[PDB]
Amino acid sequence: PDKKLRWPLWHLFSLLDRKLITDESVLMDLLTRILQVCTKTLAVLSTSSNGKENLSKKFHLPSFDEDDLMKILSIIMLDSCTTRVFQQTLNIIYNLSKLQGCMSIFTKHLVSLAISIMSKLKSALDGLSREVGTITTGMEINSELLQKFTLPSSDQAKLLKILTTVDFLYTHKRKEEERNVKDLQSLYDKMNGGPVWSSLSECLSQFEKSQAINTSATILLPLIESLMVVCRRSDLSQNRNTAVKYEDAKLLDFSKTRVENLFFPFTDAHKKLLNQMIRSNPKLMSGPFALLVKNPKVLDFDNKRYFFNAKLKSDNQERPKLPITVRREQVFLDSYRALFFKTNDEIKNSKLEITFKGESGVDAGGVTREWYQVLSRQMFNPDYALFLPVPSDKTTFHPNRTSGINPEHLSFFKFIGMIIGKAIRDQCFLDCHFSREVYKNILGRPVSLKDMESLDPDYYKSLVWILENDITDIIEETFSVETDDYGEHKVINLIEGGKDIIVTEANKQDYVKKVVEYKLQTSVKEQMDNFLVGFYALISKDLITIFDEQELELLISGLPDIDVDDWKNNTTYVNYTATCKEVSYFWRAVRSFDAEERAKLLQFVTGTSKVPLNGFKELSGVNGVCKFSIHRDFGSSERLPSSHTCFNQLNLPPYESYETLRGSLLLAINEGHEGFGLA
Repeated sequence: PDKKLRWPLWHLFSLLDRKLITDESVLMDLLTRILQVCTKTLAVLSTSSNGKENLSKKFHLPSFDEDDLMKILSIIMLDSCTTRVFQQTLNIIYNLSKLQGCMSIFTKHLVSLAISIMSKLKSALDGLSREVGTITTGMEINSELLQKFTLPSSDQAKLLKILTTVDFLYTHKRKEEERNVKDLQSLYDKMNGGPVWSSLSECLSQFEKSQAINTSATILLPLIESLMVVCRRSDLSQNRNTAVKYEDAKLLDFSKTRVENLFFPFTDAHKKLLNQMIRSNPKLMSGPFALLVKNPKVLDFDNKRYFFNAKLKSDNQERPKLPITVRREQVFLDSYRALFFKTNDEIKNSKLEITFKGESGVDAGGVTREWYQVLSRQMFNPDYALFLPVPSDKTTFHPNRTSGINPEHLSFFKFIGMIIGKAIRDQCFLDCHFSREVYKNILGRPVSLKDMESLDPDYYKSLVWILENDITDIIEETFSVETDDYGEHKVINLIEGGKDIIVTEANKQDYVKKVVEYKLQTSVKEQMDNFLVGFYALISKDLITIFDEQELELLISGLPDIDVDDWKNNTTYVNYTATCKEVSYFWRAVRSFDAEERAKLLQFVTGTSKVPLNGFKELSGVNGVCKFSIHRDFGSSERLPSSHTCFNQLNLPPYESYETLRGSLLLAINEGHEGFGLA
């Protein structure tokens, strides 16, 4: 019969495979529009007719063969689909899927297409990535090689559409939890893949080592989208955990690496090029690269601040007012009582209508710029015990467990809690410092262990011997941490049986981490949380996670500056000649090193900012004066260096030459958490 006369529908399908047609949008668009209706009901009808099925015997609901299914999606790889044809071909395929006996055919055809297509790429990609950095700077590239990447009738767009539709089939509607992400991995795995991904790394790192008039590293934009589509749902979370050692070599073997260990190992060897694409087209964070947000480590500081700015709240309508008449001698309390509840939600929408006592409008408006600075200077208010100047050093302020004495400290925290956000709400650089532990209370992170050594040797010395050498249950040291409560020093049971349970070789980490947590978390932290409550109220926790505990300081205090000569001369060497000749090349590269690169380094050995003045010979820490002295320590000679801001101990395991020490120091400064922190 051929079904041509026994079913009207097949007539239309017979159109699809006619060269005379399918070279136009309207014809394809209109035919797809028509098919959108029958298939919509066709899927509904049979699926909706279980017991009262008296309609299939009337219309003869067709049966779908091999060529009944392949024909619908044979055009998704055609040279005519626009961004209207696809948006309906996808819906056609989805609606048709619900009919029995199709999903297997769909998947088999899709993987066949994938294997068919991902073989011309490598035959061509090798051609391109072998050209970059092979002629000169100032020359051009034979368009024919680029002619295969530029036209919308390329191959990449197909390699993106195919994966898009696979996801949509296994994504659209249904339940994400009900999904079966596991098998999704296999389908791409069944695809040959591999070489294409691995052969791409030799093209996305071939622009950082050359220059060209064409340059334009955006040509390989399509793929990179797909390479993120593959990882879009795999885990992209908790797989980043690595570090341990500094590799100091690329290699980039990407044969298979399954499809869940392809995300984080990739995107690291290529960080310079990736970063220098957002700063040229900042709109590339709401689409193609939208996923990178879940990899904070891979985004430098500058792009992060901008991406934070535009998204922040650019939807308001000016600020009505803020009639506050502080006399400039009370400030803090006058505002704590005058701002009462100035539309907390829209409290941001209030300009500072403040004059010192009788002054006028000069040097433009917003002269309160200094008002905040003096506020910060007056925020500490040494008379009040709301904080402590970090007994370890006056340069910073401390949670000050004795902050509960102040009768009305509660409302005060919210004021400064939201006021600090106001400076963040604007572009200000008020000076403030609270040391790493205080910052970590904001960003979701547990307390650190090594901080005790430098933050407060007192209790670390109580455990300095313990955790090594003498940690053999020789001492008892019943569990639970010493408790100060302005009275009876009753050691409060950390665990349910802290007093009864001893800190044996088994109860090591729990007791140690909770004792450390008690100092930094069981303190006025609850009262200081009031400072966070307003800050959290003003800005959501998710809105700040893009940064880390280390860079929140730089957000608060303007990017600090630093010279070279003072740090070059005001130095000290212990069993060392200031270097092995390796720090020397880094000593020169410090000028090459970015201010952020330099600035972060100071935080590693001090963690306070606030350039000490006097030429770095003024190193007032715990002893009032210090001089950071490099130490050899006869460590592993390849392990990452270390230091202690208590006295700027500093360290340098003997390295060899360029690359090794350079990147080791780079990682150390970028290490932040999991190094001198939690670890």
